[PDB]
Amino acid sequence: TGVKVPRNFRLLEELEEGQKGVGDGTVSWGLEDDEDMTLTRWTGMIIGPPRTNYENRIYSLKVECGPKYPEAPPSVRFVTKINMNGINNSSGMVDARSIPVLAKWQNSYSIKVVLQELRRLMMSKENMKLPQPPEGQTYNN
Amino acid sequence: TGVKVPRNFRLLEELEEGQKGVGDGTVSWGLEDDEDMTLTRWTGMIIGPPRTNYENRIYSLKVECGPKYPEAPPSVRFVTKINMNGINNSSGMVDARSIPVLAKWQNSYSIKVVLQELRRLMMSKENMKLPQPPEGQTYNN
Amino acid sequence: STGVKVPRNFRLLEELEEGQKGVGDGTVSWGLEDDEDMTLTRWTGMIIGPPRTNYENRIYSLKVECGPKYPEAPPSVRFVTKINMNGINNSSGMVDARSIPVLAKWQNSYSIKVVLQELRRLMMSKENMKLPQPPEGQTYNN
Amino acid sequence: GLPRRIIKETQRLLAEPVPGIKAEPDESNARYFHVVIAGPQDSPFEGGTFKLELFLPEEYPMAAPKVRFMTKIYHPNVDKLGRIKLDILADKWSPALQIRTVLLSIQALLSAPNPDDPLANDVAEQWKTNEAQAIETARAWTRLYAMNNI
Amino acid sequence: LPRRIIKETQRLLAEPVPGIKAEPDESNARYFHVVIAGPQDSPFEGGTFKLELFLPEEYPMAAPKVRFMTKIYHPNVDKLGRIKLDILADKWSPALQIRTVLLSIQALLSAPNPDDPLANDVAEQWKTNEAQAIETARAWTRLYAMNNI
Amino acid sequence: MAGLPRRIIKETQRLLAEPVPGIKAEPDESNARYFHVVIAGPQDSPFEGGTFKLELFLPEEYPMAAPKVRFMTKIYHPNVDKLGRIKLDILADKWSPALQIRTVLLSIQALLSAPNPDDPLANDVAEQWKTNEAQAIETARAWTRLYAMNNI
Amino acid sequence: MQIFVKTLTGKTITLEVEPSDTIENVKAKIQDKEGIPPDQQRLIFAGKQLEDGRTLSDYNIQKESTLHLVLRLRGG
Amino acid sequence: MQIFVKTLTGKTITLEVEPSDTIENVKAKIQDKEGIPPDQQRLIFAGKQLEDGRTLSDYNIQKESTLHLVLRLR
Amino acid sequence: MQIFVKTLTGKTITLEVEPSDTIENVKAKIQDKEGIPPDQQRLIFAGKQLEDGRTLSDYNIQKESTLHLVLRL
Repeated sequence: TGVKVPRNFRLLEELEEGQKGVGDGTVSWGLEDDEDMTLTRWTGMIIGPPRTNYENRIYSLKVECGPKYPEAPPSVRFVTKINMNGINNSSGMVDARSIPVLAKWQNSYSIKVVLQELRRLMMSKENMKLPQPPEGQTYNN
Repeated sequence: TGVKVPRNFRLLEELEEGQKGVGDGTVSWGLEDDEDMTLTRWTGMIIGPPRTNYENRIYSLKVECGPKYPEAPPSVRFVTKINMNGINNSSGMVDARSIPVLAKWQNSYSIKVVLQELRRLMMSKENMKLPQPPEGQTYNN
Repeated sequence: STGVKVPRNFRLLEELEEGQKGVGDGTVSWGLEDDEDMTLTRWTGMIIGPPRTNYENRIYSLKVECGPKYPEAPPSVRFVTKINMNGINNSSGMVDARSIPVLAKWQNSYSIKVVLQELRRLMMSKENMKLPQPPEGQTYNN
Repeated sequence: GLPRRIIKETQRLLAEPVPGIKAEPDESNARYFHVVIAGPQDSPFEGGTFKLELFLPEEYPMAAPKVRFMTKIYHPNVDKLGRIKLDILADKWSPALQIRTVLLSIQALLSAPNPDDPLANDVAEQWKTNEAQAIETARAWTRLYAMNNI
Repeated sequence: LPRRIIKETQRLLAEPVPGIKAEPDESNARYFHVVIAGPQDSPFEGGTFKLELFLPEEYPMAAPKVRFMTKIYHPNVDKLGRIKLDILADKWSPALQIRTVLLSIQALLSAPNPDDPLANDVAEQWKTNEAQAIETARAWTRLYAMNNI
Repeated sequence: MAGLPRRIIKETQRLLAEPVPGIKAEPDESNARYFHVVIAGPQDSPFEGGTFKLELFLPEEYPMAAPKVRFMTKIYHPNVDKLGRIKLDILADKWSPALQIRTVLLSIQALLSAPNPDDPLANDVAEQWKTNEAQAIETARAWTRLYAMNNI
Repeated sequence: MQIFVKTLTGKTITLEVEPSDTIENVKAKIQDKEGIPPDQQRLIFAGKQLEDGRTLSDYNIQKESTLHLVLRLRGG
Repeated sequence: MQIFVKTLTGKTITLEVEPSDTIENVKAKIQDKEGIPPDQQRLIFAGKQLEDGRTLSDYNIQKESTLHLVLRLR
Repeated sequence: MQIFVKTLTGKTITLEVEPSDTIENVKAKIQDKEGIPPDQQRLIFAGKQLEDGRTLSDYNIQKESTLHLVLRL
């Protein structure tokens, strides 16, 4: 049923696609270090969806792609504080079970679809009416 | 009933009075770095109380004031070795529960009173007649 | 009590000086990793494959760690160039002390020279001499 | 309870902020304000964003507000620990002065440094001795600490 | 697995290229781990450089994709190990095989030429002051291309 | 009786009861042949202000064999190498059993005040002591400040 | 005549002055010796704050009296 | 006449000497060729340590014999 | 006569030419204005790729026509 593309070349595909901004503009992603040959540390950003308590609040995240990417899902962590089901409020780490694309990970997926999934779950109705902290607050560490 | 003084302005008060020799002279305290705008790492010093095995021995300590100072108590650590209840003898760190001003911390307290009570606790009858190591000995770390 | 004990650092400088001056066959060799590390903890070891084995004439590189309790406590040993051998983990390269007699029955007369010579003698064991060995030039991570 | 002066000044400062200056109360202490001052144009601090703290002491407005930088800055009137030498924050404070005017005075101090009074003596002497090198050092510090720290 | 890929992999193992190590991944047959020794009489002498090679699904119609994993100071390699050479891009031909791609990268190490620059920053200094560029490449060689194993 | 040779006991006792000025030294409670030594950098020397850790071990053939001494504080000095080994004549071929521990310590302390680059240990340190002595003393002061500030 | 002013620090400075001299003159002449700016100075003597316009003889300041110098508490 | 000086480093140097020459003279002539100061040299020949005061003929050191050079460490 | 060539980045540059001029000449005439070496330029006009050897009149390129510049990678 075809063969798999190894981690680093897939990450170079995702890196080049993060820099030429084709698509929504609701999501954006790139390398954290820019010179990190491991290609492990990525920074992601989601623009708040209209019609929500998240609306036009810009959230920045830290995505870590492990040695088994994209066969295994990446760890995702919010750095801008946020109240969201699945999102821990002391850490910002994401519960994989809370996100279908992370609970049901498939190697056809990319970092773009993970961020776009988080924005779609921001338009989910269990989250759109949550009480959010004042803008500008972030957890430390 | 009262107003709270935020961390940094309170630490600058404590810094100014540590440099203008107000009071006994039994204790002294100041910044470690002098250029650390975080104002986190402090150096403290206690002169041994008369009539004890600590007498006229100079003890130097490291006091760290966290992000919640002075609403939360500071961490205290001996660097010059000492035999005293509450002071671990391999590390030099202070057990907060053994020291009242740290076990019952109140935001009116300062690092000055922490040092002054540690000196008061040296005249306690459980500490005053303990066997002390030779002068000049200190822990590492 | 039955003898005098040599403290850690003087014994480790003893072992270093003999590690640099032609002791014995040369099937084993050892030295400091940093060469300027005054702690004397981190050492590099090397074993020449024993004759009549699948390991034969393959040069193996190891990392030996002498802790604060050396030589009263045994040193940690770890292969860095991959090898198939009983006691040697195959993802890490760390050595099982229990599988190695001189580490399972440690005595303060032993040195890192004797640990390396024991690993090489154990390469000639009949449970070890005919294992499939990985391609030469391959190494574990870290 | 809070003095009606502090409430009305806080309200007028949030509804009509000072251009180039953000200032907002702390949600757990209403006497405590987080301030951000943009480096004024045509001065070595341009491009940088400088964090400051402001606290209204218990005796305000009889006592002057307490202000200090939290961003390291190269300036004759700011020392190693962020303390500011400014007359209105000390002996020439008057109760009719307002928080916004203190903020304006700090913003103006950023574009018009004066080494006549030296709180940080080394920086003031460098400024008087070699103003070109002092200004380029302050530009370097701006690029170091006042960028990528927002 | 394409019938060309098996027959090419086997001849790369039966007759390896001098100065170049290359082997398939035991979990991916289109994925090869490569080691290239720094050519003699060049600023990279003494160094051993890791590379990755992947044969995409459309190979040999699409070129093999390869990149450095040891950071290296060279006008045709960027910060993340990508290689600029025509044979891996617009001038790839299906008649070319892996052996010649590896040989061409080895040859690129001995004849760096900055007129077409990937990382223009190192290349414009290779033009401005080639001597200091050569010794910077030697320093990077000693830093990243030794202590490899 | 006596735990080990009585010379070791009497020298240990005289070293603790009447210590050498500028040198602290005391046995390890788990090895009576093993001594922890601290030498303060003498004044009129680049090492002033610093406190330097040393180890001393009395080998099994002491006093017929010389005591073994080595630095544990890193130090910039023509007679000390990377690992703290000391080149000192009395600790090698010029040892005599009539010598005492106190005088070995005194000679090391004096070695700190009068470095002389005729000995070839730490060859680079000795030939820069001969090359730019001003920079050598400022390097030794820098190293004193680096490694001897927070050691004890 | 010479008089001295004692600061809050505990230092004493002695300058030769004349009854002709104004208190503005005494302020400027302590500045001449110790550099303290004249506007930052306040002089006090015998329960009275001295103003700049008058002279020593108006305040009945005779030989070798002591004035006290209060500095305006300028933070830095 | 010529004699040889062999050090334990493994090198041999040849000196043209006369039987009249003192061992002090031979030490200075090896210093001129090997830079080794004479006070660091000790010369050995036929089971005997040569002293500075005597001559080659005192030791019966004849043509193309070999002396051994031991270096003193201090 | 003047003609324009647009690169696909979106810029337009104007050159004074003669119909006598060869396309190699207009390529040099672009290089003098944009520093792009002629070897990296490809000029296209009216569904046809221009050769270096022929002239503007060969392709019937008249007053103020517009050609397109494709850059070789």
